[PDB]
Amino acid sequence: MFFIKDLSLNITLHPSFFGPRMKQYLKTKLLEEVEGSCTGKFGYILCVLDYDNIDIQRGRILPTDGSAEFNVKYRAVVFKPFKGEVVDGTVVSCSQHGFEVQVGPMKVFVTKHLMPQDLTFNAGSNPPSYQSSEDVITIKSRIRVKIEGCISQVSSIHAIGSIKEDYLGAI
Amino acid sequence: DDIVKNLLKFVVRGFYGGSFVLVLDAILFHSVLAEDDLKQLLSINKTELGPLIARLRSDRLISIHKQREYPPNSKSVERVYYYVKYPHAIDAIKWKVHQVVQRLKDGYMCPICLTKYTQLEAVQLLNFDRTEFLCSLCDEPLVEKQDKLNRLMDQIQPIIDSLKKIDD
Amino acid sequence: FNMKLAINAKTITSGLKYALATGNWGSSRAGVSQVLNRYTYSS
Amino acid sequence: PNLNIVLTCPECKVYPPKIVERFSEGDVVCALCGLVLSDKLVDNEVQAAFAKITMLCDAAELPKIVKDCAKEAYKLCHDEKTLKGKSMESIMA
Ligand SMILES: [Zn+2]
Repeated sequence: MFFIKDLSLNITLHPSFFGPRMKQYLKTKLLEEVEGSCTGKFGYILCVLDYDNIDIQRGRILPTDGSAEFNVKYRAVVFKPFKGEVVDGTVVSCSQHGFEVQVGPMKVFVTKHLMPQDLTFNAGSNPPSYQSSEDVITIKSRIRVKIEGCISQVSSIHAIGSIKEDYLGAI
Repeated sequence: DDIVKNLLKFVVRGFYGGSFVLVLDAILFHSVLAEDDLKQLLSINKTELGPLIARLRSDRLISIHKQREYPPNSKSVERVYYYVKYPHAIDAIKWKVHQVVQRLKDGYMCPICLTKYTQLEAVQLLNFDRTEFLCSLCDEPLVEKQDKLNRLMDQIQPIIDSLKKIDD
Repeated sequence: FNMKLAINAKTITSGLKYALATGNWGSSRAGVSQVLNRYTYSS
Repeated sequence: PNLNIVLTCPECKVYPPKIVERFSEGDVVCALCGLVLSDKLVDNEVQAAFAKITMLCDAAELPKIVKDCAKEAYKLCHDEKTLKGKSMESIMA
């Protein structure tokens, strides 16, 4: 699910950055860290909306290291994957345990045990493909995947789904 | 009380050996006994009757009332009353059979590391360079009955049917 | 019966040796024994 | 399973570790680039047998070294098959 949320973040300026232009530096560090990074709580952070209106609040100096800390409240778009969710993806890597589905920034894996009986692995194809009674699953092939489960780690996310059920499989 | 006796015999066949079954049948033959009556009735000793009594006490199979015969000849009389309680036995058997079925109803491990991993750990352990699940610290390969439990469950199914017949 | 086995010398010997080493008479007493001060002949 | 820690200089990397350890500074340093590797370096039958054995060697006034060699010896024999007896007097002697 692609959502938008108001997010808070704390930032640390090395003292040498305290020149009047510093606010720009703030927006710089904000974009650099936040965009493209992942956070277990809010999912993959995608892009920061409302670049110009970013609230600086009031910068506090902490004890030793003399480095200025801030709290930035900003609005941004992030992707949070969910359990029991149906998504579409394109295969990238193929394993005997299953093929790894690429959904957005996230790589979803499907277990062979989560796959129908008719669907079979083929190592005699280049690259290795899954040839069912009808559909043939290959890298560039598109497959509709319902996500069975998700593992959320601070700074990363990984997960599983199954095309076993109805209205699923190759797109 | 024929159905209850049949359920008790089935429990004796399932739980323990034949000597305990015979002791239960002997208690079934005679209405009430006090603490010495099995010893007169049986060729086993009292100390060994005691290990068997402790085994019965471990379960809910039967019940004990502890009574004194009051008349003041010497120390009076320690009479124990062993009477089977059907509700406790029914509850314990149901809990055991259901728990057994749950156990029958109930993966990654590295050979050198002897660690253990799960499906969520599978998403973490996947590497793009090779195709495999790699261990965390040692980066070792990862490796990893029900039908037989189902056949033994066929024995459990006759007992469940007998319990249903006893209920109705 | 053999006299050497009946009498155990280290009882007494190691007992005294121990006591004077630790200086504890028992504690029921302590510090009775002290290493001599050779700082100066007066001391 | 692994768990063995080795100290290696990421800047040198040339050899395995060749280092010196400084106890006073309580730190350990590669002898080459002079980099500090680590910091804050911190500073029933048997008992009965050895009891009576102890008594015997004691009455014999044998120095503790002898006593302890015999103790060690006896532990090795202990309960083994081939001994198959001797009532505990023969073994102690
Ligand atoms: Zn070095």
